[PDB]
Amino acid sequence: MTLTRDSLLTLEAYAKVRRQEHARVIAHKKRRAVSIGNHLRLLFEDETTIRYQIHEMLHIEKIFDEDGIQAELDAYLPLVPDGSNLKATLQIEYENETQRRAALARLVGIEDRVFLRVDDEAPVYAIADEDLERDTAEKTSAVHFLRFELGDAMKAKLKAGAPLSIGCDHPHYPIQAARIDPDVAASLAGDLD
Amino acid sequence: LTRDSLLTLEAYAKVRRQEHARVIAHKKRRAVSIGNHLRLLFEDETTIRYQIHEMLHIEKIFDEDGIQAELDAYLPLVPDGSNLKATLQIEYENETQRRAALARLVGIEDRVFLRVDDEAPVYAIAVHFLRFELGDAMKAKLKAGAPLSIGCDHPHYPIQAARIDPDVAASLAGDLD
Ligand SMILES: [Cl-]
Repeated sequence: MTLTRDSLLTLEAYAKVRRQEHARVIAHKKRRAVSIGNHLRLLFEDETTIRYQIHEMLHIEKIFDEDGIQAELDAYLPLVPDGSNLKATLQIEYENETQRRAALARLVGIEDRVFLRVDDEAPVYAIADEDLERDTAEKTSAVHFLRFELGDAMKAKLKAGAPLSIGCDHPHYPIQAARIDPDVAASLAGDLD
Repeated sequence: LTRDSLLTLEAYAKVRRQEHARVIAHKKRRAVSIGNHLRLLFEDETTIRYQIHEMLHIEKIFDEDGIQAELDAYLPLVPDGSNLKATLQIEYENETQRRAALARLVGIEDRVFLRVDDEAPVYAIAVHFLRFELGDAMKAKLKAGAPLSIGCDHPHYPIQAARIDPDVAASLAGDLD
């Protein structure tokens, strides 16, 4: 997939199905979500997850003009897998403002230290926040957009059902590479061409 | 806000619950919204002292260099006598939408302006914060209770100047020497 303005429901048509969509997409995300320790969450993004977010943004902001719709499509384009990469939203979650505030400082650069490993191939580190200019990218955020680029040997093994593991080697958030749910890895394999 | 004025970890820990309550109350006279997605907090010695103590507490910092570092980090946010200083937050219904908005909002800080009565607007100058430098005429009018308005003329976030609640404006005037 890519998505275009014609891929989207109007505000009226979405509002009619919104509650049903919240449930449909929650169910879908069971095949797309991974936790990394107690405070990091990754959602691997696909047509379903991205279309929903766009619908949600348009609904809440009440956006129905053509340039405004297009601007949300273009804002969410970073999440679209392209054939050779998995895309994920990383969220850092802490119980309170002071805790979160302290964590975000301590965890600076964590979005660059999350890695995947398909079977025994070389690990692949996320490339984060390429949609943000250098200065914006340097400001911390509880939310990052990640890209994991996979080569041919990794694509073959993943589609063949090999184990997929995720880790982090940030000094303040060391997570030993651990196998992802095979049902989730199977869903991810389908994103790749 | 001096070095000798900070509380030890032990002393702050004793007052922390009460201080939270007191600062939440205080921030009600300091916070201003610009449209639906921008939230400013006008900083003063009360909000900045609270922030320092919170970070010393949470990270358990009791070494001199570390304590002095936290102070150095926040001391720039304390108004200097002829100025107002605010921290800006961008806020959406959830955090993923906020992140999806950030690229469009680049440069928003430079486009936030205040206007004291019918004086010229003052644009913010870009721990990040917004610094609004007031001229003597503006300082006097504000102190004397004139209207204070705030807006934004960023191309992705055009918000017409709106008057700030008079109780908040009164608090801000007290920052001025
Ligand atoms: Cl002050």
